[PDB]
Amino acid sequence: QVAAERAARKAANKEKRAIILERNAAYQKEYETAERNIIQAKRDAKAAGSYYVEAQHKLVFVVRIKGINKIPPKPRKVLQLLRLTRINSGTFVKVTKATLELLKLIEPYVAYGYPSYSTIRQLVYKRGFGKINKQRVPLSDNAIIEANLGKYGILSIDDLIHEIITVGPHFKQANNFLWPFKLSNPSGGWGVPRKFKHFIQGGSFGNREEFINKLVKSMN
Amino acid sequence: AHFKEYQVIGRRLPTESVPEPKLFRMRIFASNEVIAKSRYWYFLQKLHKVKKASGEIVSINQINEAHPTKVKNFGVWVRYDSRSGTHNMYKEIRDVSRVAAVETLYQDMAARHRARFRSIHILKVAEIEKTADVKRQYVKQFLTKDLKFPLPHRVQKSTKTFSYKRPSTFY
Amino acid sequence: VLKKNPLKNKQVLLRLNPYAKVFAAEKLGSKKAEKTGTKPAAVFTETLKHD
Amino acid sequence: GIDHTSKQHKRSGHRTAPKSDNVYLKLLVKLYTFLARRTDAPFNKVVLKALFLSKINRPPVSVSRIARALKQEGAANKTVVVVGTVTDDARIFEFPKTTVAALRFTAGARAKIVKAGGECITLDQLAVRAPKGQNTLILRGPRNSREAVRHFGMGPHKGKAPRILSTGRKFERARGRRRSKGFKV
Amino acid sequence: GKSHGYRSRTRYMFQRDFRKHGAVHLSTYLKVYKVGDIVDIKANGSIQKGMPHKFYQGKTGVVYNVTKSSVGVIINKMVGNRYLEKRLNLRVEHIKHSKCRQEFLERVKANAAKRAEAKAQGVAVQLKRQPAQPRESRIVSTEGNVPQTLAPVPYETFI
Amino acid sequence: AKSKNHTAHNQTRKAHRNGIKKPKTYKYPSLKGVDPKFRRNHKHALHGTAKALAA
RNA sequence: GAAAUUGUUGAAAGGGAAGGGCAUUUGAUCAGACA
RNA sequence: GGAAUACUGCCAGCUGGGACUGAGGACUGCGACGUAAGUCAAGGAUGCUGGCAUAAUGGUUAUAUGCCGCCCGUCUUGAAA
RNA sequence: AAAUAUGUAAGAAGUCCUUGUUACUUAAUUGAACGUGGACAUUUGAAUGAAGAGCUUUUAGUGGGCCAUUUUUGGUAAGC
RNA sequence: GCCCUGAAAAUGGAUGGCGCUCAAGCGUGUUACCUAUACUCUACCGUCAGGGUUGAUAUGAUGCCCUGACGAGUAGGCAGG
Ligand SMILES: [Cl-]
Ligand SMILES: [Cl-]
Ligand SMILES: [Mg+2]
Ligand SMILES: [Mg+2]
Ligand SMILES: [Mg+2]
Ligand SMILES: [Mg+2]
Ligand SMILES: [Mg+2]
Ligand SMILES: [Mg+2]
Ligand SMILES: [Mg+2]
Ligand SMILES: [Mg+2]
Ligand SMILES: [Mg+2]
Ligand SMILES: [Mg+2]
Ligand SMILES: [Mg+2]
Ligand SMILES: [Mg+2]
Ligand SMILES: [Mg+2]
Ligand SMILES: [Mg+2]
Repeated sequence: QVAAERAARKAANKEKRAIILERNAAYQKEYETAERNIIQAKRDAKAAGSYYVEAQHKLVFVVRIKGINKIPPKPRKVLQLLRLTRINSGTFVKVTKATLELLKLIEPYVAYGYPSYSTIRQLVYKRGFGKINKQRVPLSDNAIIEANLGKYGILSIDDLIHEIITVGPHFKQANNFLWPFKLSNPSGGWGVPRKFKHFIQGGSFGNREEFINKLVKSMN
Repeated sequence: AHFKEYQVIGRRLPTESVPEPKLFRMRIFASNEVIAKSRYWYFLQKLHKVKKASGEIVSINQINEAHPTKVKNFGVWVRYDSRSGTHNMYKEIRDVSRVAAVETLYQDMAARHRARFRSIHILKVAEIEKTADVKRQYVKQFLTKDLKFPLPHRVQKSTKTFSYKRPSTFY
Repeated sequence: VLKKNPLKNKQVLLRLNPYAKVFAAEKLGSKKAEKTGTKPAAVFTETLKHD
Repeated sequence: GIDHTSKQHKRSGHRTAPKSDNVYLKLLVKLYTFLARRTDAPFNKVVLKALFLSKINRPPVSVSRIARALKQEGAANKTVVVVGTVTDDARIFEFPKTTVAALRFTAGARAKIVKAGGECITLDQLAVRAPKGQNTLILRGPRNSREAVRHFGMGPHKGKAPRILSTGRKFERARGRRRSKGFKV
Repeated sequence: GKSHGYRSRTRYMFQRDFRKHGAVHLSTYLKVYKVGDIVDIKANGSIQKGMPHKFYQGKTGVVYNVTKSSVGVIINKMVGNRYLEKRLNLRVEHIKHSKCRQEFLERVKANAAKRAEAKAQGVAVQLKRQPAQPRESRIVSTEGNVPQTLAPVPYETFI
Repeated sequence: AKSKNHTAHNQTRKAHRNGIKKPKTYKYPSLKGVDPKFRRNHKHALHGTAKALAA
């Protein structure tokens, strides 16, 4: 068993990497085509004298910006159900009616918006950890992802990213597998003298939409 | 902040009884689009029976100054709340763009009347096309032919703690 | 024993994501877009510049 | 700061080892610790946990209870396993020819099993015969028949025994126990 | 001293509705209740017999007993830090059938019909309710709907 | 010397430490309080169907 | 033949208390490897 | 009519300077570059060189300097009081 | 006649088809209750989370409280 | 709006002090910068949880080892010394 089993294992690894290579190529063209179609749709509507209304965002990223002292019970429970138990923790949330009302209850304690592909990729690559047997395991290899999410068809870190940004049938399982992200304070500061006002009123909490990408990247 | 002017177009949510509701547009001065959409619903709820939950935003576009390197005289109509009562006010501002004139307007209201951003409504900003239609003396004095004025008592900034000669304020 | 961040350690960047080699070789991060020539209708421009 | 959803540094609350200092009991625990780790057989894990139980949690199992279990359909040729003491029962007059593995046998219980042609073996002999617990029946004695249980949960309208030293006419049968004296419970 | 009688603080709770006094309509007495039915409690002020206590006003329970002119209802009541089971003997005037499941039984019937219908054609019959989803993309035309500009109004008294 | 009379302060927090137990549901609930005439016949109905399956 | 308390000798500091914590300067004093 | 630039965003583009850290201790894993043999920044620092080998580093102790430090115990809603 | 709070439901202890028991009930195998046998598996009936859930015994201290935002009573008011 | 009159208390006196007048004051806007026992990464101690390992010829299977998370505390409880 010195060279027969090892050769078979190496051959299997070669096949697995080929499958991942083709999937990542297919994901790249899927992202590129979708982005160009949206851009061209806006131009066509303007040329015809109409307005193209983009579909509402289906994914948000929520960051807790408030400490753990002096929190009313109902908002405190909602933060626990979103796995935000310490300051500068973040999770992804699928956007439905049942989850929009949850965000309204915790507005003065969090900052959330609409993440982009670049933000999602950097979060998973640098601070992506998996919950395996109630333990926080770093995602340093594709095998540990396949061993835990393979039954859902996810067998690489890019497949996990694909399931997140495009909210797929197995978003709940893929998202819950990821450990809540542990972020630091922003490198260049928060940009405001006082955080605990709404973003509209010059504060930090609430929904800042696409501006969440600049905040998260400085905290990542 | 540094203001930008956006156009925001909105509508009520279409239903089976009234498909294709009417489109409403207004021009908003704001530092970013998130605030601009918030201000849109603030004024729409003062004019029509609608709110954000029962409506939607159709399009938001930034509006640039057509001639940003031309000096213009602006007339501004504002409504603001003081410590007791609400008042209407007309002021005139000289600048090269609408966003620049609006920035001066907010600074002027805060300085002279202690009115914050939340207490001010910008009713209308319009360029005064013709001379002699300017009705404020603090603007008319800059509209004289061959205007010249010196800058007496120049003060120079020093980069060192100590200077080895008495300074001069000539200019 | 020691987590190594991809996107700064290239060897780790190649362990995961075998497509990273193809992405860099083809300069997909600086892909030029096809040129179009659609122009907005007159109603759009008049509304934008309307008082 | 962390907003904990549960108590920190909480012990499991289950015994992981025997409380006793019996040298021979620790040898049995060592044997079945190895078996439970490297056999993936549910029988071995059950036996290992049963060895940690205290005296009240290991009630005696009589030979009559053993005989009744062997009357189950298809269980006539199974090995009865008792992690505890097997006691004698004279209320039964017929005993089968089974094989019983137990920690302890009383003098009466061992005599009756041998008289009927059966054998009494220890738990380590069982491991050699059935490393994965093939053809085994685990029997447990009654826990709620203990005399201390009948006083648990005492209160109005609960029907529990009171904690009392002397029982008789003048001991807690007056007011509070009959309608003729104030009220009834 | 304080007063804590049986019908304390029920001045408005047990009143009849406006222009709805008088005798009880006969459909109240013609309804049939069975053990296991879900009913909700609302006392009627004109019937002083078999009347529930004010705590159970607006509560919902399950029938456990049926008698001549009354039924037995089970109510879970929170006392201290746990819930206790309460049994009530109420005349039929004070109860009615709860509609909290009559619209759920029809979904059960609909699920079975949809499951059987798609059994011969398509897998993934998709019989789970979903919350409201974000709106999809759309195109809004300005043909006959040119946007109208609005501006804030000046202050006026008009008193 | 007058003192405090009554307050519910901190009582909800004490109740939520371990309490607010949802009552457990058992199959075959007790027949306490059921009409005695129904119970007498249901006893005979259960006895009769026992013989039908036994025989 | 301990402590409180006291004498002599020696060293050190002291502008309305003294004592303490973290860090280093200065003085005095000292263990460890020379493989 | 044809460009440029500003603003915002992306790059699995390249590259210079500074600081803190070196846990682990035969081999085993996943990869990279190679026709191959092999090599490598790939499951945690190695290579080269100088001075000194003693109070030099360091410990202890006294003192000085910067900042900080209210008297313990007890009853109490609350103690330097 | 709100806002905030508040009860119940969202399945296997479920649904459907067939027909057994009784001293109850019906003009009446009519019904009621409990069953025999058959048909439908976990996109098996909304969302999110779940340092796993359930359960028992035993015993310490405590039973003078006070403060802040908001609601609120007595009082001219109060660090009442 | 700012400023002034209205505006009288007992030891000497307090935007914290000095002092400050296109402020070092008041209203408002844009950036840079300073620093918590908080956040991020690493080491070490302990606690809890989930696991690996009885094979002799070398000694502790209450042993050795792998992985993850956690750490305020009067009255009071328990555990190891
Ligand atoms: Cl706080
Ligand atoms: Cl209190
Ligand atoms: Mg900086
Ligand atoms: Mg700040
Ligand atoms: Mg009466
Ligand atoms: Mg009291
Ligand atoms: Mg002597
Ligand atoms: Mg002495
Ligand atoms: Mg030194
Ligand atoms: Mg001090
Ligand atoms: Mg006192
Ligand atoms: Mg004290
Ligand atoms: Mg007392
Ligand atoms: Mg200022
Ligand atoms: Mg810190
Ligand atoms: Mg502690």
